[PDB]
Amino acid sequence: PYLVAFRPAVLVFFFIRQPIGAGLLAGGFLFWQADRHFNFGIRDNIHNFKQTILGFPTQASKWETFKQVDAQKRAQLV
Amino acid sequence: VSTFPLKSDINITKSGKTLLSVGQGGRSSRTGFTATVFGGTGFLGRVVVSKLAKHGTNVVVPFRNDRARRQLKVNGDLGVVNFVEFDIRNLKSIEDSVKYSDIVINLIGTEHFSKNFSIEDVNIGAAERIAKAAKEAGVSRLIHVSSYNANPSSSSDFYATKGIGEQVVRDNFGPDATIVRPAPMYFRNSPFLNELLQIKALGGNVIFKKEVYPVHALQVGEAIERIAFDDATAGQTYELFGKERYSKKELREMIKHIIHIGQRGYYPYSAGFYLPAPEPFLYAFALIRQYISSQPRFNVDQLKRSHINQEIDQSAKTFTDLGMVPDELSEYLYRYVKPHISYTSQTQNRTVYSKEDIEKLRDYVNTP
Ligand SMILES: NC(=O)C1=CN([C@@H]2O[C@H](COP(=O)(O)OP(=O)(O)OC[C@H]3O[C@@H](n4cnc5c(N)ncnc54)[C@H](OP(=O)(O)O)[C@@H]3O)[C@@H](O)[C@H]2O)C=CC1
Repeated sequence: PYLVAFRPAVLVFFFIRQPIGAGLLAGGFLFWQADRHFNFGIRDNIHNFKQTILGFPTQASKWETFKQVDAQKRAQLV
Repeated sequence: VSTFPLKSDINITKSGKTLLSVGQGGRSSRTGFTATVFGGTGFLGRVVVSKLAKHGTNVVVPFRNDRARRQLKVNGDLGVVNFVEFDIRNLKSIEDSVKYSDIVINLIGTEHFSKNFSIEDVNIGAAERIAKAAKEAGVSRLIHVSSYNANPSSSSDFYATKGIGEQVVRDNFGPDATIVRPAPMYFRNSPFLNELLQIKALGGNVIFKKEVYPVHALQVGEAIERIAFDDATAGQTYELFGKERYSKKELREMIKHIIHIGQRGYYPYSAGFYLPAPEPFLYAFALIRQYISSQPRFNVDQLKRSHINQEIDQSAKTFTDLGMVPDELSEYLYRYVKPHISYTSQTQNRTVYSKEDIEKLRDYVNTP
């Protein structure tokens, strides 16, 4: 629980000593929080790019498999 | 400094008094003179008062800050330094300071304004009042210290008031009043070098482009000593400046290497050494802190002066008219920024920048 007590102390001293390094680090931190909160989808699309290029089953890959089974099963009944 | 600041042991003031000197010039000696240094608790007054009191000249130091005046007493022997509580809005206290003095030195002047005093009150109203009070008290010599770019028709409220103050001093005290125009002065705790030695200087891309001819504060204090003790300098205007011209951008970058802040490729940029800002923001921030901050910050008028460079009045007299050679900032820059060098402390080996090394560093700074 000690980070809750120390965080105000470390953050202000971080801005005092290195205001530009702190603003850049804090600015990038807020930007990703805006991406998650406002559903910009920038971090998700990067994740979807990494999985596609590294051979992982993507979200679209798993949904394509379902659609292939769905069309296969329907014809099996019709 | 020297050992005896006078050319003789007898000096007849222009008011008619004859003042004899006793002793060889130590602390126990006397010169026979009584001087009043207005603004003696300031940056330049401590230099001037120390030089007068060390040779036995009785100095009257009118003060408004009781703590700042205490260190001045150490400069002279018993009875040499005297203090008068005063205010420029009080006339009785101003007369009491000059009642016995044969020399009056006026160092009162601000580049800012506050809730109580404007730049017109101090640079004109105080200078005029002190000059007139000096004349009614029979003071033989008056010395008024204006700025380097004094001009009655200037766009800067500081340069304008300094220029007008030169006029009003002569119009009250008479044609014999002496005027000094120092350049930016560098010394320990120098206001000129302090802004260059500060790390988080906001808007330096605008402020630090002004070019000047900085002059050693010890020489300016030495020159004033020469002027007061030589009556041939009455009615004269002196421009005290260094031989070399520097821009605050050059000195700012030269200082950075001496402080070794550039030892890390990231630290100066991370620590706020460079803080570029649009001039309208520099105007608004200076304007806002003028009615919010209680301490004198970089104000609006100093922002205007950042564009105006120092112009040497060619009709005025120089150090050579006083028989003195100006000092070179290259030979003194290191020792005055030496306190600010980060690690130093005989870690492995000090980098003592000689006069030759400082000039070599200046070229490297100017190399893109
Ligand atoms: N680089 C420089 O320093 C330059 C200096 N000058 C001029 O040289 C003179 C010496 O200034 P400096 O010593 O360098 O630095 P300061 O800013 O300390 O000079 C101001 C002096 O005058 C006093 N002063 C200012 N306003 C008032 C006031 N309303 N009432 C009473 N006293 C007042 C101050 O008293 P207190 O100490 O109690 O506050 C102080 O002693 C100044 O007039 C300045 O304009 C011009 C060009 C270059």
